[PDB]
Amino acid sequence: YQPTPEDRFTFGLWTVGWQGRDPFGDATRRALDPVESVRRLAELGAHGVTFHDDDLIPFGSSDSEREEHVKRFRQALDDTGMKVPMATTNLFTHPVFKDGGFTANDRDVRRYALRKTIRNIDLAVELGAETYVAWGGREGAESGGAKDVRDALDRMKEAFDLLGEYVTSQGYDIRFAIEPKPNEPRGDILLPTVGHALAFIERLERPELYGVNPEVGHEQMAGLNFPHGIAQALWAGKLFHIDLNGQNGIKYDQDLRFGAGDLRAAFWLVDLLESAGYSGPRHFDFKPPRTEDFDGVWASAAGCMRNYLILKERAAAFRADPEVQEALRASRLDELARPTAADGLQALLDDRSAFEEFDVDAAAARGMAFERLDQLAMDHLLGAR
Amino acid sequence: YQPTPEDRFTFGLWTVGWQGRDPFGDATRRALDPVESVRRLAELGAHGVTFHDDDLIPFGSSDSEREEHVKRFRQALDDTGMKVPMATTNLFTHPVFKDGGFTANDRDVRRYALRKTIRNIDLAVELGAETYVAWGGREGAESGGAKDVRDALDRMKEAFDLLGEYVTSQGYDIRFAIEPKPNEPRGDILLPTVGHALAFIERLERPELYGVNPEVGHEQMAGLNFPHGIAQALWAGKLFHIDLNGQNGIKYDQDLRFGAGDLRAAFWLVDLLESAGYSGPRHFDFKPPRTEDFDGVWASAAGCMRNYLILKERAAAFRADPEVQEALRASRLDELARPTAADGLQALLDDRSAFEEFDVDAAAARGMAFERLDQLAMDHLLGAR
Amino acid sequence: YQPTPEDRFTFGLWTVGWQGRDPFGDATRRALDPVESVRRLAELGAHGVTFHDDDLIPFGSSDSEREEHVKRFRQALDDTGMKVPMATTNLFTHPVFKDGGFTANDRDVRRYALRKTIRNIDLAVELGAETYVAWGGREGAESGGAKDVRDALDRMKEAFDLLGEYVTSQGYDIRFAIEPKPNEPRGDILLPTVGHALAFIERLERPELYGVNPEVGHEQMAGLNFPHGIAQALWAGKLFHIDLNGQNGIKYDQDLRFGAGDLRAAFWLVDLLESAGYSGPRHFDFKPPRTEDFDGVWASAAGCMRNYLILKERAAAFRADPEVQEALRASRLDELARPTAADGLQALLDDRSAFEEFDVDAAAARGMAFERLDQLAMDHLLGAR
Amino acid sequence: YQPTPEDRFTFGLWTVGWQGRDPFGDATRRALDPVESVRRLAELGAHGVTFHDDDLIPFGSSDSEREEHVKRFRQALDDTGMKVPMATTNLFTHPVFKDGGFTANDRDVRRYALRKTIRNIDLAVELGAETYVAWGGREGAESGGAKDVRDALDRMKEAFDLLGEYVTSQGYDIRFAIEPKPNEPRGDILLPTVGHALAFIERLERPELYGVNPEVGHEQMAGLNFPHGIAQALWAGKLFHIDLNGQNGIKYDQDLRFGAGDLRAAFWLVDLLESAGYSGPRHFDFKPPRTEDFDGVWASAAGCMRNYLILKERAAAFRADPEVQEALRASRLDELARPTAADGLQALLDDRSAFEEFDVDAAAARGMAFERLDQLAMDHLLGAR
Ligand code: PRO
Ligand code: PRO
Ligand code: PRO
Ligand code: PRO
Ligand SMILES: [Mg+2]
Ligand SMILES: [Mg+2]
Ligand SMILES: [Mg+2]
Ligand SMILES: [Mg+2]
Ligand SMILES: [Mn+2]
Ligand SMILES: [Mn+2]
Ligand SMILES: [Mn+2]
Ligand SMILES: [Mn+2]
Repeated sequence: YQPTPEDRFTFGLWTVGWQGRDPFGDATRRALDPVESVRRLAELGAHGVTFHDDDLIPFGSSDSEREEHVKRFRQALDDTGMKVPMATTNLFTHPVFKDGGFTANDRDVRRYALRKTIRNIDLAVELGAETYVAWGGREGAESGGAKDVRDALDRMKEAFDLLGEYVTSQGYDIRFAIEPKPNEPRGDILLPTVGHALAFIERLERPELYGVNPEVGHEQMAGLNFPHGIAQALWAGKLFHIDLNGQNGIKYDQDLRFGAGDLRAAFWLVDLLESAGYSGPRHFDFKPPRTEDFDGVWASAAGCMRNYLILKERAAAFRADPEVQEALRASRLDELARPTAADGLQALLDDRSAFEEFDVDAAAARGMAFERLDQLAMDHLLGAR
Repeated sequence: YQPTPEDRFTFGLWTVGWQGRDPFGDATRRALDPVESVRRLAELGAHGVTFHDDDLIPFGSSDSEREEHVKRFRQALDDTGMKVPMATTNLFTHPVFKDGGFTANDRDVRRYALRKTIRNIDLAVELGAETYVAWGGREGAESGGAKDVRDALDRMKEAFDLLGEYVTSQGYDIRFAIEPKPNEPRGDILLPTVGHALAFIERLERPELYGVNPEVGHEQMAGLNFPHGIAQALWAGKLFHIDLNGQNGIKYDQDLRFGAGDLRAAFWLVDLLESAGYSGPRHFDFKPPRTEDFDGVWASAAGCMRNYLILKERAAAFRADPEVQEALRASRLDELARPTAADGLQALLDDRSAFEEFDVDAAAARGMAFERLDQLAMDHLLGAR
Repeated sequence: YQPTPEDRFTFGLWTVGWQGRDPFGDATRRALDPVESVRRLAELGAHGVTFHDDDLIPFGSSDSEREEHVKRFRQALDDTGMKVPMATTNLFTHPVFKDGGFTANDRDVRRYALRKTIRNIDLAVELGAETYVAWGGREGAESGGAKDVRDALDRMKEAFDLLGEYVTSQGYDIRFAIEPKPNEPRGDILLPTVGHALAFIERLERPELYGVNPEVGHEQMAGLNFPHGIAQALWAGKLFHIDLNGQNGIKYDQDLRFGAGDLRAAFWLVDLLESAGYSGPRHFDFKPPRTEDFDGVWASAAGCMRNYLILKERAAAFRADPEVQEALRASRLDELARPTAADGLQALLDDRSAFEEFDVDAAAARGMAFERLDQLAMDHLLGAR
Repeated sequence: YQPTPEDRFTFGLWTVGWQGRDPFGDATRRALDPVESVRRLAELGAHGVTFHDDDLIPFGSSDSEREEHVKRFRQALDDTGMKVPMATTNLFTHPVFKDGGFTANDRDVRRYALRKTIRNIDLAVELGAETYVAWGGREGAESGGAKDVRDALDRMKEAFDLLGEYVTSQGYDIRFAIEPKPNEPRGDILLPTVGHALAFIERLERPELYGVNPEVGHEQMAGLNFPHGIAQALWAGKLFHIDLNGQNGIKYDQDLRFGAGDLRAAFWLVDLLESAGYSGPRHFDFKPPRTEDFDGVWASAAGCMRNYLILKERAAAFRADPEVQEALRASRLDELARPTAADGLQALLDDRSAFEEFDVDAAAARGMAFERLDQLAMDHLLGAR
């Protein structure tokens, strides 16, 4: 289960570089130079790295400082063969964004948020990024009167439409991916789930430029089924990027390494991504727990990739097993994939077998055989076949 | 706070008619004749009632029995002046729907589900319903291999497209409203939130025919902010109907009377519906707790309406209070409603006040004054002004 | 991974006998004769069965009917070698218990609840049960004024004290196990967690007679860590019995087969029970999903036992692996088991190495190595060593 | 609704002094001098303040610096008439406590945690504190193998027993209050609820010295009913202190001002504290949201007290209303307070009215009238009587 760059595993600078500060704790690790992170990740078999503007260039840097930060980072990529498939903007850390970036009540802040974003889009394109993520972590409210949500969505659409106009004007090939989260740091965050983000995209001027960047932990913070949400995103042709990690149910955003948290959901996620032929980066947005030293940081990062590869093997074995294939037919997964009424509306209305002469009791008596199918899945996952 | 039919309050037959059976309990009340429910609800000041096919006509009824059930119900409506603004299909109770209706793995069940629905659409139109609700409570899974979600969404779209073709073919004016729920009775239900339902509608052949019917308790079962979800539905022009009740957070679907559960969320919901000019029914999908006798049933129903009217008064007082209006300006809710960049992209790029000469520290130092605004809201709600 | 009676696996009659009725659904399976359940479970390698009074003897049975039900059940036990290690009372199904049994507001209902319980204690002893479970599923409230909780706890203590007096008076060896659940069917249930039950027991007249019967799904409905709660119960010497199943986080009580739901929590639970030498029944309180026919029922039951045995193997391998033993020392699990201050208070106060000369920075810099340890655990669980 | 010191409202230095740092955000406010906080709080009508050691004396202070910090604080108390009824230790911020204080795997850290605590107990006594709180926020784990919970509870008991021995040895009158929280910052925290803490106390050497300090938001993070937990604490005679705030269900610890979050739970809490005659401080552990400037900080603090006083008035009016008193009798709250079987076990066994001649159907048919009672409560809360 050794990863290589061909596996497309990527990591945010802010992941392995997390110093361990939490709402009740000071840092437990020294800051990492992005150059060292790129080197260590490459050694582990990563394909690339991602960044917020402010991860790569400290906020408030002069043009000369900016140039040097980028130069060193560029050299690290060149030294290792690492890529930068995605980048994003920090519109959440600085106190100016305390009520949001794109949907701040203050109009001057909204305009600044757009300019900060546009600056980093140019840099992302320079470094070769194909996807530009937007996580509106500060868009939302703690109280009901503070944020008129219809007005906020008007502002959010205005912002994304302007970004689309910008990339079009420059002839950039980059596309946007909106990252939903239901809460934290705001009491409620706007576009809280994959569904809300997908719906919002449909109202944009150029919807083809926008997809979703769902995160395992985020959908799980709403108690939702992450593989189901990913399936709906795939169904809509909008899974532009994905963030992999672990989460134990409904609580603060844990950002455990992938495989941790809900292990079976991780299995079903990998099964879906591989079956569907998802071809984007397998990106980890995780935090090595603050209990760890740097050796533990790299161990945790390695574990992300290892767990993906183990689950990949087991899911493939599951789908390829003739006994499982038989069980899938027994449970009528084949029938689920057949149209309900390709014969058309009038034919359905005229079909007595669909109502007048439908034996409901006989149909009801037919077991779904889902438990046997699921125990085959369990046996494959655990290597107990 | 006395309701009258002008207030548009409606109730499902299955609400006040709930006999009190739960997953661990037998019935605590006798069944109600729909005729008596219509009379008692009218006496309380309700505007109308809604029904599943199987609430009004016992499953398996002959044509003669069906005719008599409808005749008696029609007479009750005529005797009281009650309306029927919405109807729906029961695609969840009968064991044949154990794996779903529209997305059952068994194709014969999917076809039957469509025929059962179509039959009741005709009846709904006959009784004057303007909205036809679909709650896919059995669409989903307890285990990962049982349901391929992309295939299931293909089947779900096929079903809704056929229903749209049907209403179009008959020249009916009725529109559809999809009701999301995240779980229960299935381990995970497809289209689990308002966002997922909105997104799905965009992929239908005739999206203009479909909106959402969100329920307070359902979105709260995912820990989501219900007023926020309703705002996004309104923003999309898709709030075709709404179900009002109460829920205490993340647990089984409680169906408490409206006002119970999250009281402040109820306040903000009423504030939003009234401000936006929502003009549809104020429908209660609640269950008087099984502790209650029939006197308690009608008391609980009356309380639904009373709480709506109290909250309406307090929200209106809040919005009309000059002190609140001043606080809203102090918190820049006015600025939130102004376009970010009506001057356009190039103007924004050329505007030094948006970046090069933006004083981020001065902006950051400006308090939002949200706590004072929220305490004014609290004071209005509690009648402590 | 074939179970035999030596493994002490037991099942409730109401588990495999669940007909599939849920809050939105009619039965999907015919009722099972307890005699057939005993036979089928024995064939699968079960050790025994458990019952509520009303599972074994239909409510309202005459003395002659009662005698025959017991006679047939006795014969099934004798035919199979099955045991009955635990029994319990149904104080939740009948509408008389709509506000509770032991803590019903109506005093006559409380007295009846006690008499019903006492009758079944006699039967449980006759059939050889060593543990008598009490799940107060109806003890609680949907609204704040309905239940004064201090008064309710007074009544709950009165009830349990009387039961203790009863078993003492008869010279029975049977002990009680209180089963916590946080909610469902009541909006909030009294003694909602293992902790609350443990605390309550300390106020009983004869606390030695009472322990807990925790259920995996129940603690998980509060988002709690089930292995942690079981550890506290063991620490207190109060794990008299346990109910095993699966649950996907915070929602309605799913009662999935053991191993389903939170797989890693199942692993850590088995690790703890085996390490601690828990010697009681491994009891499954689960429901085969209503999608299943009878073949699926027995498959689901078999899966409960299979998953326990797989996890047992993997946990044992984990603890026995010299590499894991080294990692445990690296993470100072050995130090966690050593007293903090066996030298005593004055020695600690006088020890400059504990404060005045404690190098906090050096201590802080020492990584815990928890991620490497956890990936070894993951590798063992998945059979990827 | 103007608070005065007689109302016993207290605030932590770290509450109004929170600079607004969160897991995704830098500070939005400057640090407050404890002297200014004491003055501003007194002006608002507070009774007193509380502190962690490190809130009052910056970590690493020399003896001379320590003396001056205390001197200035003492002068502020004297200038205002403010009291210090409670103090606590910071065993969570410094990286040395990354795996805990009292239950750190490293024994040297456990010993240091005890010495740090003991030092501050002396200071707390000097400043007049009657209660010493312990919140073990770092006691717990993110992964299963990292923490053997039985061993950890052994260490936790050792620590609390030593603290008890210490206060006894000094003749101090101060008592301890253990503050539960289910998670955050650790993935799972030990003693996660009021119940677990109560149970743990019973195993201490001198249980009379220890009670609980429950927090509204903390119990709600497990989805539990806070008034119910407070009732069990009162029932056990262990409510030594309480922390008041607001929380919107199951998510990160929000620390909203009291009254925010679950408003009806706040009502029922105040009703219980006032009815029971809780005589300790009404302490607020809240954070003014980081959106706020200093004016908003004091507004938020004032709102805590205002909401307590409004709810106090409404709860008192509810209990005093003859119509409510009649409704309480109708719902048999009086019967709930009467012993079930003061006649004794044998009398109950011999009482045919308790079983043989108990009319279960007649009892079952009696409605509880809980909905009418609850709407009276709603009407009182909203000032709609
Ligand atoms: O390449 C991709 O990522 C998508 C997934 C479905 C087919 N194409
Ligand atoms: O009539 C309605 O319901 C919608 C609400 C927004 C404006 N029109
Ligand atoms: O036999 C049992 O179940 C308990 C477990 C710890 C040691 N004895
Ligand atoms: O004074 C107190 O706080 C406790 C409350 C119940 C009676 N005494
Ligand atoms: Mg992310
Ligand atoms: Mg509904
Ligand atoms: Mg159980
Ligand atoms: Mg606190
Ligand atoms: Mn995250
Ligand atoms: Mn509902
Ligand atoms: Mn259960
Ligand atoms: Mn808190």
